[PDB]
Amino acid sequence: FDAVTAFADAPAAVLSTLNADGAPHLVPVVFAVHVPHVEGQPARIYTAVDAKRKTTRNLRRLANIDRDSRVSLLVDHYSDDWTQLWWVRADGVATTHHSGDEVATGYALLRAKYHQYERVSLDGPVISVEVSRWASWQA
Amino acid sequence: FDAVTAFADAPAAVLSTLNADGAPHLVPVVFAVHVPHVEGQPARIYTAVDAKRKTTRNLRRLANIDRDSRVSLLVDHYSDDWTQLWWVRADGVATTHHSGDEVATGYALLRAKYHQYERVSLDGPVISVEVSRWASWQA
Ligand SMILES: [Cl-]
Ligand code: NA
Repeated sequence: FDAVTAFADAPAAVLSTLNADGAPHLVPVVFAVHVPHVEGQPARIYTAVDAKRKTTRNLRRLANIDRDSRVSLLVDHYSDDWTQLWWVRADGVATTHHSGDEVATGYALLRAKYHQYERVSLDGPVISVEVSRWASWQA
Repeated sequence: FDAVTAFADAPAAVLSTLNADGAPHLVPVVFAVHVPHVEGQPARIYTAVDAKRKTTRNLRRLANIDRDSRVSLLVDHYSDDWTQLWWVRADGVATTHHSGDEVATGYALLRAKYHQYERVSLDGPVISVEVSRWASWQA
C-alpha cells in the first residue's frame, strides 16, 4: 500500500481551512499531486478555484488561506466491508497563486488527471499545498 | 434539498477537529444523526471511539475535542459527471461522553444505521455533536 499513490489517484479530497475565528471549515475539491522526482523534496498538491473577483463566491477557502496558510486534505475509502477501509491525509501550507509558474503547473496537472477540464473552464487561482506530512491508515 | 437526510443516510463523513496549535485535523468517521421531532431543537450527530484498544490516533482526536469543542463534519458525493456533485456540511460543538444517556443514544442510533455493529464491538466513548449550522451545495 502506497499512501501517496492512493491519495494521488483518488478523484476527490476534503480540504480543511481555518475560518476567521479559528474554527474549521470543510469543502471537497478535485486536485492533482506532484511528486517531485528529485526525491527528498516535499510533495505538492494543486487545486483550482472557480472564483471571479468583485462579483462572485467560493471566496471562503481563499480568504481563509490568506489569513492562515495551514491546511489539511483527506482522501477516504469507505466499504461495506469494514476490513477494506483506508484513508490518507496530507497536512501542509497552502499558497494561493494568481499568476506564474504555479498556475501553469497546477493547470497542467489538473487537465492531465481530469478529462472534465476539456469542457469545464479553468481560469481561476491555483492553490499550491506544500505537504509537510503524510498520514495514512488501513483496516 | 433534503440536505439533512442526504447527510444522515451517507455511510461516511469527514470530521475536522483542531490540533493543539490550532491547525485542522481530519479523520473519516461513521456516524448517526438524531433529528428532533420537536421544532427549535438542534440536530445531534453521534460517532463512537473504540476503547477495546487504545491508539495514538484516537487519543489525539479525543484530546482535540476536550481542548476545543469546535468541529465540522462533511459528507460529499463525487461523480465523474460533475453536474451531479453535492455536499452537506455540519458545523457544531462536540462533547465526548464516557458514560450516560448520550452514550446510550449514540449506540442505539449507530446500531440502527450500521449492520456492521452486529459483529463490531461498541463499548467506547461517544462524541456528541450539537449542530449549530447546516450548509449544502448541489452542482
Ligand atoms: Cl461554503
Ligand atoms: Na457555507
